[PDB]
Amino acid sequence: TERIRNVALRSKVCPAETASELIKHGDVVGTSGFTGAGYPKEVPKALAQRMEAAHDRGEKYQISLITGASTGPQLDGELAKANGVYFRSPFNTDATMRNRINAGETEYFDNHLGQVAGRAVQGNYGKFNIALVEATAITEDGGIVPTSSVGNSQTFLNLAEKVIIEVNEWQNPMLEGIHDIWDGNVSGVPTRDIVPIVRADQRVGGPVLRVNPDKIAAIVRTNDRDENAPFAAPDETAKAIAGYLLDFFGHEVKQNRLPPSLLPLQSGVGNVANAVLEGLKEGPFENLVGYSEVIQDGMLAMLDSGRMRIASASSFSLSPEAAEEINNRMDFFRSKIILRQQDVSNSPGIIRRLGCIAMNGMIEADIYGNVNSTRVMGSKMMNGIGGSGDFARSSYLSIFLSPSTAKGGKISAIVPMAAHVDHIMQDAQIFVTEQGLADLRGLSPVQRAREIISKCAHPDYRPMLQDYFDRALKNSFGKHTPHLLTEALSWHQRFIDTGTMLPSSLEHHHHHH
Amino acid sequence: TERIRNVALRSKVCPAETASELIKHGDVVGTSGFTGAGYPKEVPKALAQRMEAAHDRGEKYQISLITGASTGPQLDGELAKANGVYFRSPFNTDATMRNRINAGETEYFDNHLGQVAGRAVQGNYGKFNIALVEATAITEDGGIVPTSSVGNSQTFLNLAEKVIIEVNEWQNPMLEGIHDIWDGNVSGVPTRDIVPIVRADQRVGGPVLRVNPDKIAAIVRTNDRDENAPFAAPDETAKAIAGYLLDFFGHEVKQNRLPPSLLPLQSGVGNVANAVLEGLKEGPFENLVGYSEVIQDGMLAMLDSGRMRIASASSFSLSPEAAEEINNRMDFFRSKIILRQQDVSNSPGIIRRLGCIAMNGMIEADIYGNVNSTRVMGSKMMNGIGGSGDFARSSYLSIFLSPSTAKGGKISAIVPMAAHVDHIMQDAQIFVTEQGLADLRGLSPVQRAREIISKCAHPDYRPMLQDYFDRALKNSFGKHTPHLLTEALSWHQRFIDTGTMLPS
Ligand SMILES: *SCCNC(=O)CCNC(=O)[C@H](O)C(C)(C)COP(=O)(O)OP(=O)(O)OC[C@H]1O[C@@H](n2cnc3c(N)ncnc32)[C@H](O)[C@@H]1OP(=O)(O)O
Ligand SMILES: CC(C)(COP(=O)(O)OP(=O)(O)OC[C@H]1O[C@@H](n2cnc3c(N)ncnc32)[C@H](O)[C@@H]1OP(=O)(O)O)[C@@H](O)C(=O)NCCC(=O)NCCS
Ligand SMILES: [Cl-]
Ligand SMILES: [Cl-]
Ligand SMILES: [Cl-]
Ligand SMILES: [Cl-]
Repeated sequence: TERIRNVALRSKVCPAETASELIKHGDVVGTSGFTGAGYPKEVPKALAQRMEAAHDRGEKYQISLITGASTGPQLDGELAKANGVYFRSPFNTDATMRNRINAGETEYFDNHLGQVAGRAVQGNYGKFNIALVEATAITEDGGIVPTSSVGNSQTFLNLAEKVIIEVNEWQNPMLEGIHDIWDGNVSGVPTRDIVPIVRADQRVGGPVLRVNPDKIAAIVRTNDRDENAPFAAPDETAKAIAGYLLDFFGHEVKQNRLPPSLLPLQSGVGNVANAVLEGLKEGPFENLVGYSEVIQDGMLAMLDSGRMRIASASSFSLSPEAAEEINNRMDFFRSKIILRQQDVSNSPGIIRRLGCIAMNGMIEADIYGNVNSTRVMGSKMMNGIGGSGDFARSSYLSIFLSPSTAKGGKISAIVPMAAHVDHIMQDAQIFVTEQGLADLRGLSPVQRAREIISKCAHPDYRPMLQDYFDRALKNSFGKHTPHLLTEALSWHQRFIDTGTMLPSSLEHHHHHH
Repeated sequence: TERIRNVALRSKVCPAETASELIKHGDVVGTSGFTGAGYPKEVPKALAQRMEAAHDRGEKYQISLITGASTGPQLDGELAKANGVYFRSPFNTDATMRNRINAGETEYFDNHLGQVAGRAVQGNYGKFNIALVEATAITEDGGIVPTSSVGNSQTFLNLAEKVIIEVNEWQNPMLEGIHDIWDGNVSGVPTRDIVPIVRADQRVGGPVLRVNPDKIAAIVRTNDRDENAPFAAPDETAKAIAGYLLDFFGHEVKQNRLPPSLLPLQSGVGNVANAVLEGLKEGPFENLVGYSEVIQDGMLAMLDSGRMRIASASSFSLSPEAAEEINNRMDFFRSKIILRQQDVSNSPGIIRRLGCIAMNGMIEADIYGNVNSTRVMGSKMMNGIGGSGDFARSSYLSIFLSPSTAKGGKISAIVPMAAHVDHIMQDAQIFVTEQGLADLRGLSPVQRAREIISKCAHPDYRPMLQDYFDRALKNSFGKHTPHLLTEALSWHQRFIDTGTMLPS
């Protein structure tokens, strides 16, 4: 079946290489793409080759790359390999791009995901020269049907001088209808519109991205896969974390602080999130709802079982097996899933109104429960803040979950002071590790420390943490949030110097005595 | 005229001492009070005296005190003196209470102001035993007319098992009508209601707090004053800051990035705010609108002159001169001011919708533009985060303003690393000091550092900051946000050790 149903636009079809020539050195390029889903693939590959060829001749060729969130090897990977990106925002997971960022070869700012569209419209990234968007189909009236994510695509189409569409036949035609794109003012010039979502299953718009066809400079027919990461099977650490969390939810329900259907759930991807979703599938709940950034494998499983009634997201984040499952049953799943613009999925007004429960990962937390989501040792970017701030701050309950240690036990995920802060104490109420769960509601910082140290810290690090806290309480400049500035960041420096946060018995350490 | 207009409720009038006896050891007490305005006065004094007596007899007697925001000497002050508060939230400016907090004698958590009502309803502070609320009047239908703030009073009235009202004859009867109390679900059980505010001048509710009269256990007739703001004027540092900001607004308008009337303005309180508002009073931006937390002197002057058309807030914080001014022309000013529940004034959904410009003070920022609003050296509480996070993160533009130094030059307000973070880089776009203005929009952290160091840092500290940054770029673990962990907090330690951040 023909994917370009508007006949006039068929005249704009051309090869990926030709389309890539529209993108010039210095251009700001906005693309589709979120959690490895729905990013353009063939044009970036062609662009990267041409970039490398230019560089080899001493000719500069780089772009500014603004996305929904993370992309995949064909986009972030190829362009990073080519050293073709001078500025990148708002979120990346590609390892080559991460290296460019951490070497200072690519300038990076990880904006809150729900704010990116608004900042783009404000002009913070400059003038958009190109929007490069993957599509399932183009409708009779020239509507652009997105693929496996919506992201910021509508905003980029609005802002960009020229538009390139990749029509990807790998993407199931029955994605058409799964998206909800609003023409309302969510991220435009104030005063903005009320975004009138009052339930997670509510549609407010239509199935297509809208763009003036006169801005469409090229359409490329493609056939290539998303980046469907291998399923991260829960290990025992993940299962323990999920057990503590599920026990907590059960207790909240028994105390009438949550309904048996909980509240709309936001979760992440990977080991721990997978364990939580498996637990939710089998737990004493019913009629669950997702209002999140992503649809993951375990969410499909609950939609299938009926445990989850609907799932709202901006994107899919599926394994190859789950992608095949939904591909084979898209008629069923399309009725259970709504994919929204990320400025709507991550709208603080909506998140608060629905009372979402936010469940997010972390690099580390300090004893006072300030959270680092991004910068190892304070300086080395991992992925980016993503929507963790959108959700943590706006949520009814903000929960952070992590193994109590990292790097095979050589790093403590609970530290005297976080080396970088993404989520302040006020934005984190519950911490869960494989050691236990800290409920910090209504606690002062010193009370938070008592709970975090006792419930969440690993036995290998708890005495060290207690020692820091005890001496800080005796010596700190103020006693409201006790610190010893002489050693607050010393465990991080110890890791940098020695490869472990565990102290040597060849020197004096206060907790050894 | 009679302030208790409901005849039946007059039978509940009793002394402050007797009313204080309703409050028991361990109780959670929610009170009126925000920016030194509208907090209960006489019952807390009577309670404090009884607490001291009890402690002397060997009886425990402490409460959890949850407010709108800051109160005054009769409440935070007297209770702190009596060692009568085991937990305090969300915002304090009293020196005695600050000392209890910094000694570890009172537990404190400074929640985001717009979230306090919702957390109270969720149960985070425990069951509310008592709501203690100051009133201008009680209407014939039993409505409680708030005084100089709204704060969290409606939520506390809803939650509390027993209610005590202080009817304060010191408060101007013409305050009646200025408040806008919404009937809907802003901070209750999800799913919450949409608040239909789409303009800052929009009233969506009524003039009174509502409470079941059967929950009123005591009414106390009082006569005592709120706290006033200082009359003190903007010095040259503050005026320079205001000048840079006003020039920036002018350029934004010229580039069509702001309307000629700007956008709804949120302003913190202090010297810098006064200068900014004083600057705006004679500025080129007409038909201004305030959507803020507090009505300060500067706003009154603008409402007076007509440069500002309307101002929304939850509270007043006025100098005695400005208080005299408004109390003489209340009918005029009442038509230009709307006092809202703080969960509405500080609602991120509303703030973002309106596109507020947030202007807030700070203790310090680091070279990457993370901001500390609260904890000196990382550990010693000043006031609290207040609504600075509510507004900074939700705003159309988030602006932080500070002198480039503190303590007579012995502290740099720009440091290698903030000793505590309240506002992450993403939540701060513009920094202004008396040295200049740093526009950080669209910049990576290393690009932010170049702007902050070169535009905002004091000349005494700029080379030291540049030296730190340059060596960090060479030697840092990663180069995305370069740091030297061995010296990141060393300027703070240097201040602790020597009394100055400047080396010998
Ligand atoms: S309604 C939404 C906004 N709410 C808030 O922003 C709440 C938190 N903000 C505040 O409490 C103030 O804005 C702070 C950050 C304290 C700044 O207040 P000012 O604008 O009035 O600035 P001042 O220069 O007058 O400083 C006031 C006191 O703070 C001390 N101080 C400032 N900076 C430092 C540093 N870097 N180090 C140590 N102390 C610092 C000043 O000394 C001053 O203290 P005093 O003892 O009262 O003189
Ligand atoms: C913080 C975050 C990196 C944790 O990832 P995770 O998958 O949950 O858990 P992991 O334990 O596998 O950690 C991932 C990486 O961070 C590293 N890491 C985690 N904690 C660390 C620590 N305390 N110190 C050093 N490295 C750490 C791990 O080693 C791992 O690195 P690797 O890929 O080289 O092996 C991740 O949640 C994230 O990027 N968050 C930001 C975006 C976000 O939260 N969006 C919200 C909605 S999903
Ligand atoms: Cl809204
Ligand atoms: Cl809390
Ligand atoms: Cl709303
Ligand atoms: Cl930005």
